Amino acid sequence: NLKLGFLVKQPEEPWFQTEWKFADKAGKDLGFEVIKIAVPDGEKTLNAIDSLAASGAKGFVICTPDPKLGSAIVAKARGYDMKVIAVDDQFVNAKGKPMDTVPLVMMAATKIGERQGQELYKEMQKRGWDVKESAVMAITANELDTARRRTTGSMDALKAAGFPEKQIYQVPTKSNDIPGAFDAANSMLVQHPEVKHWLIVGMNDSTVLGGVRATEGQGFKAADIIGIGINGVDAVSELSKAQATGFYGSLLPSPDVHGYKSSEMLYNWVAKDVEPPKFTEVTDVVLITRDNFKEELEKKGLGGK
Ligand SMILES: O[C@@H]1[C@@H](O)[C@@H](O)CO[C@H]1O
Repeated sequence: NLKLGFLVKQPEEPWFQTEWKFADKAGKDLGFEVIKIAVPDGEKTLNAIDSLAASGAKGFVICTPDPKLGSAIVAKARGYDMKVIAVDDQFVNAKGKPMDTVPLVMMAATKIGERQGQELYKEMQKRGWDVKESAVMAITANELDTARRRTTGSMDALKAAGFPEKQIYQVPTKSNDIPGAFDAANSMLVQHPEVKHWLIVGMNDSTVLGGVRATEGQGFKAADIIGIGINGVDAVSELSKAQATGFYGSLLPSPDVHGYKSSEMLYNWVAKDVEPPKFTEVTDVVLITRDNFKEELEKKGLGGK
């Protein structure tokens, strides 16, 4: 009967696959169908709205490939009498200011990046690294606010704990994936032969994974690297390997809550003109490592090694 879309920029990430799964659960519970579409670029984004219109959908949840497409997405949706909810990446206008009137569901990005920095520091302490030969590699995607809030929160936490500001090195990545992060990390590694141990800061698991893979290629053993990702579900293949690596763990937020809650809220809005809150910040987070990832995922209903 009722058709609602769930559009995501990166279907290759377990993070979005999970949102899709829980959106389906919400459809089952409330009685609506979820049209799952990948929107990796702006063109596909706009064409997908047209497809949704053709299928008769009344609204959609979207994680845009580009926050700057916000105006256009809103324009096309108003044109088809569709309600829109943003999940994870906030829409911004042309000047980069947030489109506050579009309901948003997202993680507490600043708080989670601060936790990442706290946990990096703690593990560094446990390994007893001499600060003098250690450094932080921050792989940033500053044009994406949610990404920026995580890496800045993480760097601020490290500086608050006493990590030397001058030994915090930032390098921008061209893509939010392993290859982009790899490339960025490699260029930074060869510039710092004096560093014997590295803390890798990145907004999500893929970003940290690319950083870790680059350190391996420059001869660092796992004991000299500490990378803590963000997303959790995206690090299960790494945490499942026989051997420990420089990727120590990941902060697991709630993609399950994001998929179900944004879908539910869309539904209520469409079916009963029940207006969603403008901002829903989910604060859940748990650190998953090789030692507790299975238990923790099972514990969250994301069952499977
Ligand atoms: O791209 C990231 C995704 O990996 C997840 O962390 C949610 O926020 C998005 O910006």
